[PDB]
Amino acid sequence: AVAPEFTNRNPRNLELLSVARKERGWRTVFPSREFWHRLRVIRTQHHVEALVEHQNGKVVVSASTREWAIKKHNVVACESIGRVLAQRCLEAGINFMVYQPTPWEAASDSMKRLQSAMTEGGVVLREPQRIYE
Amino acid sequence: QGIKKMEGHYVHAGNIIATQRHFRWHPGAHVGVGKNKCLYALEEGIVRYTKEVYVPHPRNTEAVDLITRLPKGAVLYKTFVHVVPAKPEGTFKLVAML
Amino acid sequence: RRTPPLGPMPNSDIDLSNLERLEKYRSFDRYRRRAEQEAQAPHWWRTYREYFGRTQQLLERKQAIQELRANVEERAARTASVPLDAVRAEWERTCGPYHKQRLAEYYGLYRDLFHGATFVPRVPLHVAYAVGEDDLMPVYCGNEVTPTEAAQAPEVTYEAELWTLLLTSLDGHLLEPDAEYLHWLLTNIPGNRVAEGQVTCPYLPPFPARGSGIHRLAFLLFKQDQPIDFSPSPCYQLAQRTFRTFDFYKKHQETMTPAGLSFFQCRWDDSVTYIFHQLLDMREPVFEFVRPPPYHPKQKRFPHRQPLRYLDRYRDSHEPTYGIY
RNA sequence: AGAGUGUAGCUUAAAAGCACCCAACUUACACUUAGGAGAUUCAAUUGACGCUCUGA
RNA sequence: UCGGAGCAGAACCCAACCUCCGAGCAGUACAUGCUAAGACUUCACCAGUCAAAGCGAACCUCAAUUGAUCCA
Ligand SMILES: [Mg+2]
Repeated sequence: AVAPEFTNRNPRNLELLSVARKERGWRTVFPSREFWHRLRVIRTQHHVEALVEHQNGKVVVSASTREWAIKKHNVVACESIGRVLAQRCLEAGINFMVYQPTPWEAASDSMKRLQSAMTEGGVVLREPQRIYE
Repeated sequence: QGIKKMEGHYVHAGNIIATQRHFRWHPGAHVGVGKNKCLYALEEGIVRYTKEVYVPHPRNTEAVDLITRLPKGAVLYKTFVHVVPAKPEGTFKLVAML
Repeated sequence: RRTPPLGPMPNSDIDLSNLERLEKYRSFDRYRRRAEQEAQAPHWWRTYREYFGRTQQLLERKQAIQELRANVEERAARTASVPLDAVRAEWERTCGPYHKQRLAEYYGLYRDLFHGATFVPRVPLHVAYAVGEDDLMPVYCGNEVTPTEAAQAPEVTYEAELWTLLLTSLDGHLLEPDAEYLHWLLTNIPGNRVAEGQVTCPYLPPFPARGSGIHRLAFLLFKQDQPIDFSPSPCYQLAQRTFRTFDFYKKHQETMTPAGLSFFQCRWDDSVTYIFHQLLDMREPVFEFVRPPPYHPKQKRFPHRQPLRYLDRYRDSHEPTYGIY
């Protein structure tokens, strides 16, 4: 009693298999929407938010300074937030990301420290190919 | 020049969507383009147009200067051409019962 | 004719008589913030989303921040350690519910198993899969475990004192969709002792088919006010294990609210085939994950200016021949 | 003596975002990067502490 | 037929069978990669073009120096 079209209902199945399709266009606008999991960071005064949005924009995990939990014990704060988000992604099962900041934000040492902490946690910002056919 | 295919018409991937000199037509979802500044289909499905704010790439410095010349309350907006894929990517079919 | 905008046109009010008196987007982040604020609105000219989409605690936190700044001073900044274990514990204590609800919505667990009605899990529950003796594989919300390591029943921790733990695969394997395959059923658990409650459905191993993508299996514990009866013994029948969590929550879980959930992925492995052959006593199915084929263009009488590939589209393949030997 | 009264400068915020200033690139400005300084006035929905206006 | 300085002193233009230097050039080259869906079609073909996904990289000088179709 096995159906011919067995359809598993894991939401992350196509993204993990990379078969999740992406919007090929929107190349003129910045940033492009051709990603599966994109790390969107919004840096503000004192507190800075960092989410990981899907193709629809589903920011499943956030790690900001306003959470009032890690308030006990800045580029160092950015590295700490990156490490915490990497641990949260490892717990939730995320290893493929898309970090696309501005070139000034790319030159930012806070972003570099956060990305280094994310790589130490085991989160790759590489966005691997979907593999055609 | 102009838009080759109207929005909502089903078109295969690689078909010519909108061709223009000076980019009157902007790229939306699944809309390829080359050096000729023309929009073409990147997937099979239905075409749609959407007025969404365009933010240029950081590589374009003149566009950055123009956006800086725009006011802080000024919003650009631009007509992008999205290609909603009608068909799915693929389906899992039961191969055999070993 | 001439179609203008239906709603308010963009950049209309901010023009004014003195255009040079505008503050202007001097920073590119300011223009980006204004654009994002506009994009948060749904607008009247449609978009891509149209087609696709306490005071005492504050004082204590301020004192803690002041103490941390005094300990740093500055000097520690000029590179703070910030251990993530205490931060994670405090986040699970304070703000774990919103992130848990976001993860449950992202996995589609509430929309599939419970047919909607997502809730923030108050009780923080994490599973420990027994893999040898040391250590135990940690299973959080979304932690992936293979079917080989998931042969035996795992432990669970929630730090709470009746309860009812269950496990369901929302992927709808074998049978029809919009269903979940039950794996374990613990009921009327007294305190933290899950073994105190009865076990209706004995714990079965994961059986994901080959090449069927990833499967989503969730273990859920709900807050139970009073113990209630259940019902199916240790059985390998797939018809008895097929049950939807929404129907169970609707007309049976009246005096019961959710407390905690833990999601996990499941893929085909050697133990899945072993359970299929031995325990299920059936042949293991394999799925193909096949994409749609090309449409192929319209065939005309002559190839016109096209190359030789025009006359060879709509049959198959490689060695066919002429009239007859 | 009366009215209006109350989140740092600002908020159809409930402790955040715009704002403050420092540097380096700047002739200079601006931007960016690194920073930090920053507030729901106190007692039980009520009272007073603080200010503006109307008086004397 | 075409340019540089002044007349034309500080966004354009400005005039003289105006005041002076110039020009019918000269020198130096011919990722300007490969592969690869899907389209345009010289109203046939030939000839030509556009271009998505992949591999492998970045991330002309002059001062003028010239002109037009038509018949060759
Ligand atoms: Mg067109």
